[PDB]
Amino acid sequence: IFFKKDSLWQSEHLEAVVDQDVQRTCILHGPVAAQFTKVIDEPIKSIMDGIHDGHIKKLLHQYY
Amino acid sequence: TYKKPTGGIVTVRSEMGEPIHKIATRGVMLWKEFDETIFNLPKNKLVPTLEAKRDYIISRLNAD
Repeated sequence: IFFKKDSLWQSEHLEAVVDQDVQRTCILHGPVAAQFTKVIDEPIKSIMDGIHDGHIKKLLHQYY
Repeated sequence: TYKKPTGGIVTVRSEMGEPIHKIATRGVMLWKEFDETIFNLPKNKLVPTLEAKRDYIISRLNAD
């Protein structure tokens, strides 16, 4: 329990971990989805509209 | 990911035994090591293992 309990928040507050060391923390991340995570601080809008603009542009090309 | 870190992510056991994909950081590698060595052990044989490895466990916890 002492080891495992409440091991989520720390990734989002290094100032409350020892040495502000990321490498101590747990960061939850999909093995498959880690292939597409490349651009740091890309505005949520940019990413979510980027995907939607992809899907429209291809769909329009293929069925209209 | 179940056996070894695969593309930098690894599977570790939760508190209830549910798997979780996290980044293979030193903290999560220790977490996996203690899932394979300590936490898996039957309740009776837990306590003798904790004194047996006390100095090892502490040096890891304070490091990683």
